[PDB]
Amino acid sequence: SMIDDDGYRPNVGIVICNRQGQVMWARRFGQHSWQFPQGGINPGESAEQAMYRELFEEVGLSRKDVRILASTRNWLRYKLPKRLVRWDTKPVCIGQKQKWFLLQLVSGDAEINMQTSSTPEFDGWRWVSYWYPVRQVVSFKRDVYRRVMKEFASVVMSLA
Amino acid sequence: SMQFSKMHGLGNDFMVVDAVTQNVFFSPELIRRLADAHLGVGFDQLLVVEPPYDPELDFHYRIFNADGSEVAQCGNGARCFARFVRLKGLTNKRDIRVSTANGRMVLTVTDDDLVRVNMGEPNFEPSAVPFRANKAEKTYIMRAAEQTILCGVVSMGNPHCVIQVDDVDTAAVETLGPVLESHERFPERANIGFMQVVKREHIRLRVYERGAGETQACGSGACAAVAVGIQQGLLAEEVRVELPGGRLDIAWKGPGHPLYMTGPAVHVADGFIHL
Ligand SMILES: Nc1nc2c(ncn2[C@@H]2O[C@H](COP(=O)(O)OP(=O)(O)OP(=O)(O)O)[C@@H](O)[C@H]2O)c(=O)[nH]1
Ligand SMILES: [Cl-]
Ligand SMILES: [F-]
Ligand SMILES: [Mg+2]
Ligand SMILES: [Mg+2]
Ligand SMILES: [Mg+2]
Ligand SMILES: [Mg+2]
Repeated sequence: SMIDDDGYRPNVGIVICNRQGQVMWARRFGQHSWQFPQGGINPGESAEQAMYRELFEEVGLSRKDVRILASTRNWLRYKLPKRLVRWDTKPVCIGQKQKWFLLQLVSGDAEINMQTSSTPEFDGWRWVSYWYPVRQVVSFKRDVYRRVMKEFASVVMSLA
Repeated sequence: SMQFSKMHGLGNDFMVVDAVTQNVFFSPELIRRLADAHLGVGFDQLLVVEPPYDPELDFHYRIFNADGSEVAQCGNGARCFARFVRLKGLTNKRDIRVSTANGRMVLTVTDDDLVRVNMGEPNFEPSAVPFRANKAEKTYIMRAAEQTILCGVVSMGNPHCVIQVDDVDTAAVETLGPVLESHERFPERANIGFMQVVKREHIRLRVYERGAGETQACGSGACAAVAVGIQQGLLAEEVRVELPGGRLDIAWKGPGHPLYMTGPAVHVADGFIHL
């Protein structure tokens, strides 16, 4: 597995903004909860490669649909609430360790398609104001999200 | 170290806190501790900027008093909020949409770093002020004690009765204020304003508020005195208003239009405090 010896699985997170400073907010399949797209890094691929792969399979966006504006320099970690840790699965994953990417959607909204995958983790999306995700994300991701949106704010604010 | 700023608007001193990029919970115990000028920071009111509840708005902010209670006065602290989120890089917008305890507003930061608020359309129908009168007029007569006076009456959410003085330092504010504030023709009382017209575009004004008396800054009174002076034909479409607390600038195109109030917000200091 990719789980390091602390129990953190390497992970990539995606913040997609438009030219009006909104960010893409995605609903998880068959659930009430919304979040930014995120996915595990696979063996042999780097963070950026895992990002482009997860971007296409879950959001349907190509390399030419977006532009990389920024990325977080080091790992951001959150621990799963112990209610959700699957202890019988070894090596046990007690949390996720994430590198975050800020993308600008270069193409039109019509190039988003959340069904390019047989196994969609998301069944819907909408644009939301920049800081809305900090309140609405599930509690155990909130510290990561606040740090991410704080780091990315200057880039998004300095566009139109 | 939780960071904060001190700001000033409407003759009021605000402690302003970015709770968007900072993780802080403002329990009433923490608020009273922060209001203590020796243990905490000391403030008239505390303004807390939060992420929005609605995906279409940019922020939510709350105001707490020194007792630790949330305060819901419409428009309160709007000018310092709008400038603060821009000063701190939380947004670059000039039209900022925000929710408060009294609903939502659109705040506009003009290029002179003043903040403009849409206060809605004034209502002169005496039924909705409320005012004991048979129908609306540009001026009313009222016998107050041993003295007959002239006045205009308008509601901006709250009742207002405005009368023209010829200087506000020479104004009978403490002897005349209470008599008309609790006048029988005002079933819910009214804020009484003493308006000295200096020019069609310039006014000085003191206000005897409904329950409080003279506050150094009352925004609704400045809106009311200009709304009546315009409807009475005495004032231009854009008036400067000078109160003991500072200067506001009102703008209103007459009935059918909303009235706009523009005011300053002063950033006086930044600070740290460990909680
Ligand atoms: N209410 C709520 N539950 C969530 C949320 N995200 C995840 N969960 C639950 O927590 C479990 C694991 O959480 P995550 O860390 O997000 O795992 P994951 O998103 O499936 O992992 P990747 O998408 O591959 O990064 C999931 O099976 C969900 O049941 C959320 O945003 N809100
Ligand atoms: Cl591609
Ligand atoms: F994933
Ligand atoms: Mg995923
Ligand atoms: Mg995954
Ligand atoms: Mg996935
Ligand atoms: Mg994956």
